[PDB]
Amino acid sequence: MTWEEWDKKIEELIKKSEELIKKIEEQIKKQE
Amino acid sequence: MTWEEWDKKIEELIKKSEELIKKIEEQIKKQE
Amino acid sequence: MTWEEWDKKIEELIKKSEELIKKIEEQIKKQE
Amino acid sequence: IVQQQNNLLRAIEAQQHLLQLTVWGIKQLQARILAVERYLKDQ
Amino acid sequence: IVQQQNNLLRAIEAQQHLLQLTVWGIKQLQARILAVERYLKDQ
Amino acid sequence: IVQQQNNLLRAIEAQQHLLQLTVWGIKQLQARILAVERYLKDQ
Repeated sequence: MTWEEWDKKIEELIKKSEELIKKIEEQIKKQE
Repeated sequence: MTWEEWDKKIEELIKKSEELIKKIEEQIKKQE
Repeated sequence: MTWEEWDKKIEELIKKSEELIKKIEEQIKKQE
Repeated sequence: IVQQQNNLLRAIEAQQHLLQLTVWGIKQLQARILAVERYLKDQ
Repeated sequence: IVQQQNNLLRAIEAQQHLLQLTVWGIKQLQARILAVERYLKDQ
Repeated sequence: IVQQQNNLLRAIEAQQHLLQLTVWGIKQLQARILAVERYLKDQ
């Protein structure tokens, strides 16, 4: 594995993780 | 960013994470 | 702490984390 | 129990910030070892 | 609310892959600093 | 479904320990590269 491949996989997983946190945080506000 | 700033942010986030785990673990015992 | 001890603790925690993800993912499929 | 999920989320948000900080450190160390490896090679 | 847990799980799965990638990097850096430390010693 | 949250929590607790171990390693590597950087400078 190459460090630039590492940089690519890290960035994608972080973005995905952030979008999932937004999803959850909104489905709570739809109730609470 | 400075490595001592890094040490400070890491330690605060770990403590906060630990206190949140205690919170959750108790709200389960109040039922189960 | 020794780096080989580090390798041992990391691997155990990853395996445990993976088995817990499988547990949760199945208890959802039992419903949804 | 919706109170629970709001707390499960808060723990995940805290670990999300811890991960970004570890990634920062790994990138810094990788650049520093590379500069050392290149130095020894140039000598 | 079962929709919620399926999303709480998806965030945990994403962080599980991030952790494995950080572990990979730490192992790589540890091997590279060790090779440098040994080089300076052999000289 | 409370059984679910107890399992969601157990996964988070496991990842909390993984993070503390990665932080340990990053601190070790940072100290080792610093000692090397200082060595090359003193020479």
